[PDB]
Amino acid sequence: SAGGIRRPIQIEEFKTAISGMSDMELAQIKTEIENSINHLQRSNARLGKYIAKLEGASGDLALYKDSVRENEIVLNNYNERVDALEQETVYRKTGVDMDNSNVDVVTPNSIFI
Amino acid sequence: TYKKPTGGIVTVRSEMGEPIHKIATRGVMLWKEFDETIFNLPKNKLVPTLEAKRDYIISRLNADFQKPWFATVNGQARDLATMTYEEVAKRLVELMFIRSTNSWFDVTWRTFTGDFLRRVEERFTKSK
Amino acid sequence: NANIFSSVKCFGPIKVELPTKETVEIGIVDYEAGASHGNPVVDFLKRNGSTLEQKVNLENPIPI
Amino acid sequence: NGNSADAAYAQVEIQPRANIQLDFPELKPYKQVKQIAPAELEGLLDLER
Amino acid sequence: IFFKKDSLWQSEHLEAVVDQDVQRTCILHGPVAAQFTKVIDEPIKSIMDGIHDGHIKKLLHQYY
Repeated sequence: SAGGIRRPIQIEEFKTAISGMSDMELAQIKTEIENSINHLQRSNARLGKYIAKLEGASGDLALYKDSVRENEIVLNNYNERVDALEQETVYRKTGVDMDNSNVDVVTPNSIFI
Repeated sequence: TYKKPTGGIVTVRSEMGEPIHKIATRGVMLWKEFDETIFNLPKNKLVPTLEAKRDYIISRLNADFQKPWFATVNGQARDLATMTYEEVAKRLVELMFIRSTNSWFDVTWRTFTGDFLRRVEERFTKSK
Repeated sequence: NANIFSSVKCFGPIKVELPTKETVEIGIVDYEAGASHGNPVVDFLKRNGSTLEQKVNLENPIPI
Repeated sequence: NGNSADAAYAQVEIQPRANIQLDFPELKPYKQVKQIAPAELEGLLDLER
Repeated sequence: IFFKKDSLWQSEHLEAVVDQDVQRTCILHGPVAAQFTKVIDEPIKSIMDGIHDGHIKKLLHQYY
């Protein structure tokens, strides 16, 4: 699918495209993005080790730092795209009177005549 | 081009962080300054930084950037909350309606200003 | 257009059933319009009148 | 006329919404204050009292 | 989002820019290609042919 393609996509164009799809297509995209999220989080775990190893000891440290900084920008797009999946999902679970006040029967005419 | 003007062309980061090769215009030179100062910041540091450099940013948008600050009447910096319904409607026509071609640039912008005038009627009328 | 008629013209005689079994024509339909959408005269006769012959469905269709 | 001279005959009606006012006192122009108070009162009172 | 959204069209429609100022606008251009962008309002025939005719010119010389 064109949604969740391992690179960051603009949200407003996703927020429209998500509307005109089938429910099984949304579940396929939702599965695809979560796999993309686990791919970056296991990537950031590996980048986290090479930070903590060299932080224990400044060339080839800033290049690790903007690599994990860049992954947070792409990951910020993923959970924003997952947030649009949640909002599209929740839109599809909505779609005696003795006073002569009423009838003035003191008068001969009021009865029915 | 990743650092400074090279032949009057720089690189510039998109909404998605894709590099774009733009001509380093005064707007683009302002764009690049915001990429290095504001947009690179994490989510918790974003809002306080805007409230500190408030008057700076607005001044630069009205002078340099192709999308100016909305809440400016007669070249005085205001906020949307500190405008009149009148001043907004005047400002809307000033940017969305073209004096040279005597037409709304896009029909959607007419609709937008139209709905806002309806909203004004809706707010102020007493009876139906 | 594909929807809007340029000229609607509807005419024909108006006969009344006499007691003597044969009809006589003593009435003319004379409708003539410009840019219209539908035939007013016919839709009037559908609802208010009836055809000569009325189709009547069976309760259950029969495979012959 | 189809739905072209019986659906384009309908106008657009506007529903009112709540403009709650603070009911600050209406301040008249100066000449519409001087008629009310006698003229001798000008600079007579201590406004700190 | 507000700052970056829909930032391309202004280059071709200066009449909608604040005071018709190019210097406000995002105009996208390659750094290397810019050293050959000199001639304003050159017909697309004369540009593209001049490169194609240039190819033939040299290809004839070297091999034919």
